[PDB]
Amino acid sequence: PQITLWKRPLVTIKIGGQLKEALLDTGADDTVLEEMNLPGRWKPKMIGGIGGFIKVRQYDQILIEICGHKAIGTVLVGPTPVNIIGRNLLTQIGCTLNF
Amino acid sequence: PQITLWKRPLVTIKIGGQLKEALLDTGADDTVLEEMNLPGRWKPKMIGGIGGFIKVRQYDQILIEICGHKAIGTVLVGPTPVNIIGRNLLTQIGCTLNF
Ligand SMILES: CC(C)CN(C[C@@H](O)[C@H](Cc1ccccc1)NC(=O)O[C@H]1CO[C@H]2OCC[C@H]21)S(=O)(=O)c1ccc([C@H](O)CO)cc1
Repeated sequence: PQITLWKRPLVTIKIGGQLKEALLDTGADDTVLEEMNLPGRWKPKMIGGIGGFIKVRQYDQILIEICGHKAIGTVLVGPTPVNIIGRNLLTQIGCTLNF
Repeated sequence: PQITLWKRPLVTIKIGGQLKEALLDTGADDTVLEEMNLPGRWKPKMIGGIGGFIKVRQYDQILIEICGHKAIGTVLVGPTPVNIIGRNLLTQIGCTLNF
């Protein structure tokens, strides 16, 4: 589809057997998701933006479906205020910016 | 242009007569630029990101050219980690997400 940017580009995702709403975010290298108790091993990470840094847990090779488009990659889990789909997954669903 | 997302969507912008590099950021409501001198009046404002809230200077109705496309809108100036072009200007240059 084509998503205009009058409003936040929120879409439904499926991850860890749960459906959630997330931003398609060209300004994020990586994908950051709200706190959720995913199984498996993880690595600590700190990530920074406006306001400073938050601590997250890095999970690798996580399956995630974005608007019916399947992807698999790294997801960072932590106290983010919003679910953020970053470029590591946006490339996998064929997403581009156009103007 | 059509911009793929294997790399950061960085573009050259012109504001206050000066060229800078900025990130096209669909996850940003607003445009936030690093500390700089800009002519005109401004108002103190607050903006929140992944890590909390920061104080910024709000410049309204500012001329800014983004990758060869003119926009006139609000620009926030403050301690952002990266110059980001948000939806308030992305809409003005006709930017959409497509997949
Ligand atoms: C360069 C950007 C600042 C990076 N960021 C993505 C932005 O899109 C961000 C996404 C967002 C965060 C919190 C609330 C709402 C949106 N937007 C945002 O700050 O926008 C400002 C401005 O306009 C206002 O609207 C929204 C909130 C206001 S990030 O999140 O800090 C981030 C940092 C490091 C990673 C590493 O890649 C991980 O490894 C991934 C993602």
